[PDB]
Amino acid sequence: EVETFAFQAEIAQLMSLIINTFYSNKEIFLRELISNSSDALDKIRYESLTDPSKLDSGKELHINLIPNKQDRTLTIVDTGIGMTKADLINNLGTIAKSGTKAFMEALQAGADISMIGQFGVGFYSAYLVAEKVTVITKHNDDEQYAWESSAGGSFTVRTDTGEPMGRGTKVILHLKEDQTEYLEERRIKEIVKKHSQFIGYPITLFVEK
Ligand SMILES: CC[C@H](CO)NC(=S)N[C@@H]1C[C@@H]2CC[C@H]1C2
Repeated sequence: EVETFAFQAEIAQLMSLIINTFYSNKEIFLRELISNSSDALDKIRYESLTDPSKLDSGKELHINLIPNKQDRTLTIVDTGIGMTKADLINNLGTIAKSGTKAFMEALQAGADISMIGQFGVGFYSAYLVAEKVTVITKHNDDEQYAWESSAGGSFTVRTDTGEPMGRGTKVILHLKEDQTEYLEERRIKEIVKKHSQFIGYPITLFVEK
């Protein structure tokens, strides 16, 4: 059972800008998604200090980068707090409306797309390189869900039937045809060293066989 929702008008406007604007510094998407993973890991770690049972769904706190040349997908896995069903459909987009609005006013004032993280909407920079984004997430208080959007003004949410995650978020980027450089090992290493050298959790690059 799949439910289809419409993006909030400001978010759909931002996504259309991100895909259609000519902007060559696309590598900032990985910094934004790693920063998102670091924030999610900070939250579950903070919550576990007063309730250690929140780590029953997994003690390890890490970020995994998994490129797949065959599927042309770059996957970013974290064992953070995860996202509930209300997070995917309503609450996180509601928090993002103001940041989205301010980001586009800035872009009209000559600001750069690379400053998307300062407005707390850095996730949508994934569409700089991805034609479709699939998000598998599991929160301690909810079931495992699958969020997906190829932009165009709509996204889908469904209960995920695949492999159980325990807890965390998996961001699967279905890369555009001309953005396969982010499946290269040495390219991912350069981006992580340049943008994410100060993340307080282990970032592991999965080398393909
Ligand atoms: C980067 C912050 C921004 C705030 O809205 N996005 C987050 S934290 N999550 C989003 C909600 C849906 C599930 C993943 C995306 C789409």
